[PDB]
Amino acid sequence: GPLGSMLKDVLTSELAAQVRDAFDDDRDAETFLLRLERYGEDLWESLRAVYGDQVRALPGRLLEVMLHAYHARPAELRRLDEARLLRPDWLQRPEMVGYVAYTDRFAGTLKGVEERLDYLEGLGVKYLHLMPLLRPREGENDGGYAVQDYRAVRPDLGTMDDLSALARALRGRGISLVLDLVLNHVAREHAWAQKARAGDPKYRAYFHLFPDRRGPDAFEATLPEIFPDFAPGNFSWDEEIGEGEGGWVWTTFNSYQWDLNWANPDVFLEFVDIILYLANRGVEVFRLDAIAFIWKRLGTDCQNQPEVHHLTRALRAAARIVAPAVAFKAEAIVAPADLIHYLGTRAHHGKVSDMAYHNSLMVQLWSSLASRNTRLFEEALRAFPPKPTSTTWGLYVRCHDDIGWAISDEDAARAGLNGAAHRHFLSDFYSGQFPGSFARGLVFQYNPVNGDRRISGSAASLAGLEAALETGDPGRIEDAVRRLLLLHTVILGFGGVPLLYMGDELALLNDYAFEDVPEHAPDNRWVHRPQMDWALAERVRQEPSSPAGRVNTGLRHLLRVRRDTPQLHASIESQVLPSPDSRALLLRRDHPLGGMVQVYNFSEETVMLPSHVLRDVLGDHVQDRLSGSAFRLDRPTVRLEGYRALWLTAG
Amino acid sequence: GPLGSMLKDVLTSELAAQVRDAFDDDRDAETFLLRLERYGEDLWESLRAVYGDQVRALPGRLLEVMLHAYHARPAELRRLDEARLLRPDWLQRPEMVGYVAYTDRFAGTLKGVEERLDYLEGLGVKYLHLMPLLRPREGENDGGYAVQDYRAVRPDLGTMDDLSALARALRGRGISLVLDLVLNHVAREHAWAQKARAGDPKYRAYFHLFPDRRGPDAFEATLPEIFPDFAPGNFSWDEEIGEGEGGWVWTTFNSYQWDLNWANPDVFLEFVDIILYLANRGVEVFRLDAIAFIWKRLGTDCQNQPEVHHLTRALRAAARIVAPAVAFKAEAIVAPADLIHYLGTRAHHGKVSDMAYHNSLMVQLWSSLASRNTRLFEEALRAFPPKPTSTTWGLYVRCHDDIGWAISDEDAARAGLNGAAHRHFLSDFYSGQFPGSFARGLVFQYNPVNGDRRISGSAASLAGLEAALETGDPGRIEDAVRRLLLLHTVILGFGGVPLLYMGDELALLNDYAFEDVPEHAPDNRWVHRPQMDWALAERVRQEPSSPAGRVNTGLRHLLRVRRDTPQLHASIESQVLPSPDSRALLLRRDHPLGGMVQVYNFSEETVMLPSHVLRDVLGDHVQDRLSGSAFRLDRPTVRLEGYRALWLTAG
Ligand SMILES: OC[C@H]1O[C@@](O)(CO)[C@@H](O[C@H]2O[C@H](CO)[C@@H](O)[C@H](O)[C@H]2O)[C@@H]1O
Ligand SMILES: OC[C@H]1O[C@@](O)(CO)[C@@H](O[C@H]2O[C@H](CO)[C@@H](O)[C@H](O)[C@H]2O)[C@@H]1O
Repeated sequence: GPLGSMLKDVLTSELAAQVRDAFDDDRDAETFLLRLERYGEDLWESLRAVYGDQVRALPGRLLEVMLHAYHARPAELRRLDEARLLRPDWLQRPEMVGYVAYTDRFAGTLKGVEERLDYLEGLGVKYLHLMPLLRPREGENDGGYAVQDYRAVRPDLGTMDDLSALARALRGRGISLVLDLVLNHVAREHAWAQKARAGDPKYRAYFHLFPDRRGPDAFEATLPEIFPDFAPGNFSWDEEIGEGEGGWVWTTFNSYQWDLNWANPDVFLEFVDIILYLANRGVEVFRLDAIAFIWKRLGTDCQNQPEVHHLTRALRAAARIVAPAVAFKAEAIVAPADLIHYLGTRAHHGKVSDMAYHNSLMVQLWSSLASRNTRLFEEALRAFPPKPTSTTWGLYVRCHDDIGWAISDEDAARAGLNGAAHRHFLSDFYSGQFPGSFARGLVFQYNPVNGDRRISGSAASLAGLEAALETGDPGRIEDAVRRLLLLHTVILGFGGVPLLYMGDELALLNDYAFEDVPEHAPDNRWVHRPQMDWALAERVRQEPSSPAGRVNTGLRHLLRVRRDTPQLHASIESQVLPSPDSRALLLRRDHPLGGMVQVYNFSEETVMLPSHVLRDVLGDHVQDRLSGSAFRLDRPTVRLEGYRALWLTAG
Repeated sequence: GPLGSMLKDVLTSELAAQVRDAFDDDRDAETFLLRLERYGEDLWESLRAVYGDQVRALPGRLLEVMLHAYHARPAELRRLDEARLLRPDWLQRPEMVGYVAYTDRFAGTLKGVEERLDYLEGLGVKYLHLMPLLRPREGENDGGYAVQDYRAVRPDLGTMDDLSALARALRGRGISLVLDLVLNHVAREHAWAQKARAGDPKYRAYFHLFPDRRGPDAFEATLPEIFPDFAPGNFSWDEEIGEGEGGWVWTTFNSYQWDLNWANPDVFLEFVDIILYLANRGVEVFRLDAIAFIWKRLGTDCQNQPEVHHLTRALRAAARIVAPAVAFKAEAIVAPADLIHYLGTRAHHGKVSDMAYHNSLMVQLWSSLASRNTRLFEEALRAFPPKPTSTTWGLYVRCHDDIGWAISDEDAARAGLNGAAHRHFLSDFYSGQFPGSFARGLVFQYNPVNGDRRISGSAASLAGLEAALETGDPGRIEDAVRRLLLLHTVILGFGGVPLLYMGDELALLNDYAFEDVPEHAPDNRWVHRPQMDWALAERVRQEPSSPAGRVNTGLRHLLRVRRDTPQLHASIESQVLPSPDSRALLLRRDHPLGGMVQVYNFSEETVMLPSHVLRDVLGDHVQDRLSGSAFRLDRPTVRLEGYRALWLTAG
């Protein structure tokens, strides 16, 4: 009513006054204010939902950080901001293609990356995700995920000026730089944590600290264990915490990764500042690492609490008021219905993030390759609510992490499977324990208490090439190559930005030499984080008939077809077309110029697919975009040899 | 290759040079240039597709017009431009609601409109389409569609400054001004046509002129007749054309409406200038009148030629490089597959328009109300390809025009009907010739050659209220009120901006006094273009139980529910859910927070709908957004009384 109204009035005019006072140039003030009007309600309501009445003390400090970032934003990045506002579906274009790499493994240093831009460009890459490259702690550092200083580049990669000069050279090729925002935890060596241990109460309040086992024991009753092999539980003992003998600190991941206290608005402020600082160095997309973990609540698994989406929305709104070019990409492993909350709900609240990993597509790809059965695939896809049309999936076959078999009991039961049995089969199969498995993966984080296993291994070793090369059997080598190409066809055709993992285009195998690096030995994820093989890159260019060569040639052809296929616009979602044959997966994409049906054989066997399931959708005459040829769907069957993919449209 | 490349290089740099030379302020030059980069390819490629090599001589003249419009654009409309770029889905929000009115009929003058803004705002209107208000020819002028001067307001409505002050007052209420761009033809009294008749060859070349019957006869062989009753055929004889005895001029519509020659790029230039001039007066959306007609080609019906979409795309691109707030709305009556080309194709060419009338929804609403059968409705909807998700339908129950029964033989045959028979039934039914019809419409443009009929009449008279009031039968009055509300429920729920026709909220009946105005008498469309009844508006506010009052109260309730229903976001399209009962129409809308099924009974009879068709989609427990109550879909049937609507979501 009036009392509440009047207070809100005073606040608005205080916000307006601080913005106008900050700009000598009135167009800038007007621009800032329009952005604040567009995103203000998402920013403040989200902040009040997490921080309650405290928020009222927040605007001056937060607007201070944003106003300065705005003044500090280079003219060329202001122009990028306008360009992105003019093309809001930029991530959704079929020409978009991503590439994911550790700087040091790909090209040694940031400047070395600049020397490989013709390689990325020759692949049609337009989105480059470099793995965490901020200064990490010395020694073991979870491959850069234990960050010591967010304002410096790891010194052996270069400097913040190299990062900025790299991003400028990327833009000159139409490539977007994409980096991790490691916002859930910092290295125990970060100055925040050093000061908490020295006793500074401002910085003790950045962490979740406990004098004894009571708090920790009470949380642990409902918490899972993420890295049982590295650091049991979710709390670590540290001698230097407090005045006396130490204390317990929350450490979800490694002991040297201290979870940040997101109930403290100072932490929110620090990360606004980090985001805007990195955006002004040229970062265009932020992958929100471990985003699900940022809110703790007693009695829950401390993942996916509602505050996570409020904080994410506020962080984004603050960022884009300053730098509208910036997009956010959530990585959260959660049930489909919940995953959609990381993107947006197309309701009275604003968008939460621009992209999210489609982890369930990745899991089903490997699951169906192992089982030769696509019914679980169909049911896992069918469980998703639709995303907002303006958001975009990131699709992948592999990445820097092990694979967890995130398959729901509910989807599995709809496909006539027991979930637990199927999940157990997938780890037996991909660790190579199941007889006749083609896969060569390593068990990661076996958990004795519950029997949970994840799998490490590169795409080529999981898909059969490492085993096929050992045998020297030409039929095994052929099938491994075809599986690798089928995997990459699905992520290229599914709708979303396909995120090629460095070297998958060369079919790189497990790197068992990680055991010989003490910093890596305990963590077998490093098996699928190889050095780039540039000699191999040159050999496949000159000799395309080898198995690496055929994966390379094949992937490059698929990339060219993807970019010329308008039906792949990511505003449209693939829908399951129920298959009459359990070896095949049929996906339909409706599009203004005519539908597409993508057809995939997940078996080494020749499937004679009954034609009517396709004819009913596309009519009697179709073209396959992938081979260029025709099919007549008036014949009774369509012949799909092992691992065949088709992208059919009418004609 | 190189020769072609080098020429394109020189052109680009000449375009860049002219833009930089034009701005003293470098941010403005950079902004202009970014927009030119974003839309240039759509602008020039579309122009070359229509005008070929001529286009090469075009940029300087076209950039001249755009550069000046950009300098002339008021700061507040530049801010509107930025606001719209920040909220690109602004037309798609469930809170959007449109209202369509003749200025003089609604409030007398432009300044009179400003006096009724509380009325529009109390309705939640956010989009105001005023009917053609540019200076028309004196006398009969097709209700403003015979424009004499695009740069002046009809003097009895006010001036261009009043139009601008009106638009500013609209923005202050969050209302977008929407006007017709009458781009296909001008009044024979327009200075262009006066000069063509005086002999100026520049202006003769703005029209399609013929010395004798040879050209006209050759075109007529494949042309339909739009207004057989007003002006036969598509050509008129004019004495003053040429030096000798006159000549033939192309006149699709009235004899006094001369079709513009869009094969002349000077005409394209004139309309860029008109659009940007009107955008700088505050116009936000342009309805492209008669857009289908703008390209003539011998041997075709001269509607919907490919050049129409190229010209429309170029016109839009030129407009939004200057004024990104501006959106275009196509009105074309064509097969579904073709209608989608007025919007966009989500391929390598840019968007053609932001909105298009969904004329087939309007036709099916009336068709099913007459037949009590929804199978044709289902099949007509099912024939549409999907629109680009970033475009928006405009939905309506009635408008300023008669109704043509645009029902395809193909949809009709899929519903078990003969198209020609059904179309003949609809004109018998709505002219009130069919025994027991509740409708009181008038035949418009009966065509003796082929028997084509269209229908004039206001919503309330077509839906039965005029006949019900004559009888004084309370059951007939009840049914007419319920039909009116059901009609408006469907357009409010369908997805898109509902375009309320002035006075439909008061249930205005046919105005038979049009026969007493000589300018109107021959054109019975004026029967459904009444004066606003402000006395009635005041009575229903104070006495809501009358039939007008119940339509009013009912519509206002539906408007409030629409705006609080996130599932109505126009990025999502309604899909047919096949109905087991031919009296009912079921539409499904998938949405991130959970699906909706809208259920409509198109019969006066009580339908006991089998529950499983709904339970299968939403589960056992639902809420109806329209009445607030619950249903249990585990019971065997759901009871729908006559004309019941439900908007069900899970719960
Ligand atoms: O533990 C969460 C699983 O899901 C993640 O994607 C993030 O939540 C993976 O964690 C991420 O974070 C950890 C800690 O920084 C790092 O080891 C992973 O590489 C990173 O992706 C984690 O496996
Ligand atoms: O003749 C075309 C039918 O479709 C239209 O929507 C436009 O093409 C209607 O025409 C429009 O234009 C004529 C001529 O200006 C005018 O009489 C209509 O009111 C207008 O909507 C036409 O009936």
